[PDB]
Amino acid sequence: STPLLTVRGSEGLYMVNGPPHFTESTVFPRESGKNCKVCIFSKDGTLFAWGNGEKVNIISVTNKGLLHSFDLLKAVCLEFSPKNTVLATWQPYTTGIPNLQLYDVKTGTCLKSFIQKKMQNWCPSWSEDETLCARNVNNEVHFFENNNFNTIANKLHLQKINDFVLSPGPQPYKVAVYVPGSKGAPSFVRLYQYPNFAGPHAALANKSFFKADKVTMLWNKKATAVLVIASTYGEQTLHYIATNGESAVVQLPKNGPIYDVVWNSSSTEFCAVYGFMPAKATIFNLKCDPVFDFGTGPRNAAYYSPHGHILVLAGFGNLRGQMEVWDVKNYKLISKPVASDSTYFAWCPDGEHILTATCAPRLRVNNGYKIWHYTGSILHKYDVPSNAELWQVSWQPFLDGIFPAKTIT
Repeated sequence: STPLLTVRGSEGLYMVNGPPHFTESTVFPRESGKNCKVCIFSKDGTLFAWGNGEKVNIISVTNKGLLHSFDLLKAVCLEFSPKNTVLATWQPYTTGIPNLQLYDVKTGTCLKSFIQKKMQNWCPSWSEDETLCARNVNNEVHFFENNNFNTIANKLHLQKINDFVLSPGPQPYKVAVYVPGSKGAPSFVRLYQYPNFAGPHAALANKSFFKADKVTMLWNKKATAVLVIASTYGEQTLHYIATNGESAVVQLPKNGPIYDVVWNSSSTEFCAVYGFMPAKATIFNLKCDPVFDFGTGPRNAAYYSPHGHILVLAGFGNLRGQMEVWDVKNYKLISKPVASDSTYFAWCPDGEHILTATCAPRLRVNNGYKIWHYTGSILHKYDVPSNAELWQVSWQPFLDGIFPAKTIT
């Protein structure tokens, strides 16, 4: 029942059984994976799509078998809709055929195509239940209901909207929208509940801030709050915006960059990694008060386990790859494993194992991956031969609530 790994590189695409076996998986024939430029699992990990730039294949991971071959589909990017109804595909716009193509997974027919010139945020945003699908079109948000893409159900027009995120979980869905503002005016993030956009008291919340080059909005799993990172790795501010209408600048008690901000899956805590090296890391509660301080370290990244019971404070990029593994139930350091030269980190959905990889193009030497236990043991590793590259390693995803949050003993 352990999550699979997909390994995509010059030696081709293959799958590996998860811990503790790490045997090559018969779910995926290596033969089918040459020159693989893109691959993705569905959110529930039951479907898998891959393309070589000439074609796209869809297989069932669970009910092993090819579902579709799209023999002329030159997809560069792929994403399934959250309940597996749709495979969204993107290729560069040329001339021009609509380049964003949504395929019905059951029938392999084309549900809808759109012009999507920018690769950034190319994919439509489904609600977790797929009852809602939104696109940022001409700086407005267009909403589609029930995968009916022939009629726009609702439009959100608010000056120019540059980005939006839908709240996760069940209905009613909320949306956070980022409005940069007119020249010389402050930016803001506003929260709405779909479809209540009209009237002077429609907005759940508003937080204004001085224009930034880059804004990231992060919902909590309970859809009660958004963290907003307003950024130019230097010069960021962190804003908290709650669906109850409370908003605040988060007070980070050390000058310098904000490297990372992540929610606990509990939705009542978040972690910020901040300040000129050595970076501070702090857990905050919904009052944006410090809950626990990790002091300082060689960190620029934070990763909660899916269950939110373990926190890794890691230093990747230009740092030496130290991963401080914290028990964040007991607030105890478990381990400080070192994943030198890592370009990629991901928790296993089991909340026990960790994938680190070194991939081209971010790094051209020492390509390979390691599977860790969070206690710092190396359970599995693979190094590519000198004449080979690794491009991607990823876990088979699983929906929350399938793997238990195993006690740290």
